[PDB]
Amino acid sequence: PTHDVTTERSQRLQLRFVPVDREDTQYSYKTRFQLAVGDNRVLDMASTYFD
Amino acid sequence: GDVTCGVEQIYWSLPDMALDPVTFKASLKTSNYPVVGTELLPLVPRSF
Amino acid sequence: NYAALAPRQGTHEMHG
Repeated sequence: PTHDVTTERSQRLQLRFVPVDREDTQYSYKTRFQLAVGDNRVLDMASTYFD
Repeated sequence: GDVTCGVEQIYWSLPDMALDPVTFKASLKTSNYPVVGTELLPLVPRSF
Repeated sequence: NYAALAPRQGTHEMHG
């Protein structure tokens, strides 16, 4: 198919979100980050592995 | 002379049942939870 | 019609 299948409007395939903030006690490591799902793009969270 | 080094207050905080009050957000710190209520610290200096 | 998106050739998994 060649119609209405690809955005061709300059969006990334892989997105790396640095944590908004991070704290690290001597027992656990906690990170918080805000991920923004574009304006029209959609993802399933089978992706988004923690690196 | 207030021997209690200045009377303080305890911020009662409870993340689950109480809805977040106005202009509070749940942060990462185990202590910086949204505050549900407050009261004076029970350090009453009685004079003899 | 959604045939444009389809390529042109020309969930009960729960147990322990």
